[PDB]
Amino acid sequence: GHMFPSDIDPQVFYELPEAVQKELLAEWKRTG
Repeated sequence: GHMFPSDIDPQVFYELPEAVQKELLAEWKRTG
C-alpha cells in the first residue's frame, strides 16, 4: 500500500467500486 493505509496500493483502492471508495473516505474521516 502507498498513499493509503498499508495494504491497499492506490490502484487497488481505485479498483474498488466508486461508492466503496466514498465510504472509506468517510471511514477515514470518522477515524482521523
